[PDB]
Amino acid sequence: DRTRYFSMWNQAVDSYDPDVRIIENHGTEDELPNYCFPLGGIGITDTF
Amino acid sequence: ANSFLEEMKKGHLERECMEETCSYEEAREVFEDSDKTNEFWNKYKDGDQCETSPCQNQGKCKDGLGEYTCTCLEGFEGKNCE
Ligand SMILES: [Ca+2]
Ligand SMILES: [Ca+2]
Ligand SMILES: [Ca+2]
Repeated sequence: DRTRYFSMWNQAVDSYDPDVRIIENHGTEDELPNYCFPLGGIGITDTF
Repeated sequence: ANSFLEEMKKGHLERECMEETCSYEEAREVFEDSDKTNEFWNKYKDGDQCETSPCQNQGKCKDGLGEYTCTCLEGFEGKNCE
C-alpha cells in the first residue's frame, strides 16, 4: 500500500480532493432563516 | 440629527429636531402634518416672532421666514395693525 505515510523516506504520495476534480450541485437546505438580534433584545423603545 | 439609526427608529420630537440644524421634515415626521411645517421650523435658531403680538387692536399674527403678517379686522389694517 501507498495510502499511508512514513517519515523515514519522506514517504507520502500526493493526491487531491475528490470533489475538487468534479464538483457536485445539490443546493442546500435552508428553509429556516437565520436571524441576528440586538445585544439587549428590544433596541428601539419609547418612553411611557 | 441624521445617522443609520437616528432616522430609522421611532420618530419623536424629543430626539431629532432640537439640538442641531433641524433642516426639514423631522418637524413634520413626528406629527405627519404639513400645516405648521414652515410656520414653526423658522423658530429653531433665532427664537419666536409672534409671541409679542405686534398686531394690536385685536389682530392675529402669522409667521413667515423673515416677515410677519398682521391680520386686522374690517376697517383695520397695518404692518402691525399700525
Ligand atoms: Ca438625537
Ligand atoms: Ca421627525
Ligand atoms: Ca426626525
